[PDB]
Amino acid sequence: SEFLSGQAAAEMIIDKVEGGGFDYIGRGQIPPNPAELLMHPRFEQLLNW
Amino acid sequence: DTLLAVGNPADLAVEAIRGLRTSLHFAMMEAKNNVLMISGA
Repeated sequence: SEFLSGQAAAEMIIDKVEGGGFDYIGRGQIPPNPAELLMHPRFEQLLNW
Repeated sequence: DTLLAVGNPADLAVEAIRGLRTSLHFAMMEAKNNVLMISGA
């Protein structure tokens, strides 16, 4: 959420699982407009990157 | 006498209408113009 709303970069969202071996990006704070956030083009930019 | 999508934006009906919006965003492609007409019986 903090990335989609624009108040964060693409690097501080990615974390490491301890006993895993794969990165992850949690949801973060619950927004009031999820479905309207997911339509932002920054989501597609994140996926393409 | 106020919009449901404004008074209670998290209602079930507004969620269904958002689903309809996402359906339309794909259905309303390759249309001759950007005019939508909602009618009934």
